[PDB]
Amino acid sequence: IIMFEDIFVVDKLDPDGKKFDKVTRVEARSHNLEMFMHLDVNTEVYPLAVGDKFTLAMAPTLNLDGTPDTLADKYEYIMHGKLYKISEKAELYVSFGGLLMLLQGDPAHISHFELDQRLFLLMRKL
Amino acid sequence: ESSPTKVFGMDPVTRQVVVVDPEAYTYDEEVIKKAEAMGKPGLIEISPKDDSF
Amino acid sequence: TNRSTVKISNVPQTIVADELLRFLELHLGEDTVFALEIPTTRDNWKPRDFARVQFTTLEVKSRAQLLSSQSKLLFKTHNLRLSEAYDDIIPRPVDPRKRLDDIVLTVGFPESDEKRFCALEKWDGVRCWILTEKRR
Repeated sequence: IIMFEDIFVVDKLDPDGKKFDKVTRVEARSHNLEMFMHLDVNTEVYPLAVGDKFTLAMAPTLNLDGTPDTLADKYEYIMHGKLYKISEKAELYVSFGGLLMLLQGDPAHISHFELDQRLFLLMRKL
Repeated sequence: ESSPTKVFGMDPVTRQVVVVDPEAYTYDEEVIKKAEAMGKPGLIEISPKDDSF
Repeated sequence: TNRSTVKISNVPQTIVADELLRFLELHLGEDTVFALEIPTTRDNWKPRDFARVQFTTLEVKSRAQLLSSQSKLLFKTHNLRLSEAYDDIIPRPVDPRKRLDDIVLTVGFPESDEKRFCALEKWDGVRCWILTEKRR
């Protein structure tokens, strides 16, 4: 059910602030696959410091064996969004209700993603 | 001294702050702002209680 | 590790050098900061986003780097990031032993064939610095 799943390590933060009361964009580089990622995260509700390691997963649906549109107990930062731009080292542009995500990796790693589809974002900081 | 009202107290025997009369906080974000200015973001956390009035 | 100056990535635009010096002396040891310079785009009223700080001892620099790597430096809701600098603010050796103060300097030449030396002009209370990195 999970299409893409890899361990990511953050590198730097765009605001580099603790109590800025603003959405923070993170830059995390994948291990092994070595895929650069941009993601907007809220630090106040989901703290994330530099050097931390977190896992990331993407699934079309949260149900088991079909039923598109029970993985909630495993992860803790589930999001929902759609992929609108796929043109690039291919990269993906997924917006989770205005929160842009840029997953830049290799053309072979990202091959089973269609245009204008709904996908989730499963995250856990170990 | 940053709190507009007498909601926090100082204990001389322990040299630490204590909470006295918590009902007079008036939800004035002054102590939290002072803590943020001093450099401690998670020093004091105050949140309203939904089921108590 | 060759030098002692550390370049801070991001600092607030509203701060002054004195505030940053006080913050560094509070977090690190007392009076462990030698030189602190904040570049300004204008003459005296528009500082830049970064600053360069020179430490007295390499141990202080290593401790500051360790603190920065753990994101333990928070000055006015800004996370200070430490990176290596290109050139020192002041060409001063890190080792206090190489610094010689109040010594006698004289010039001359091997005037005689034997083990004799001639003094032309003698200076007192001169400062001698040995720069191994700069080879001078």
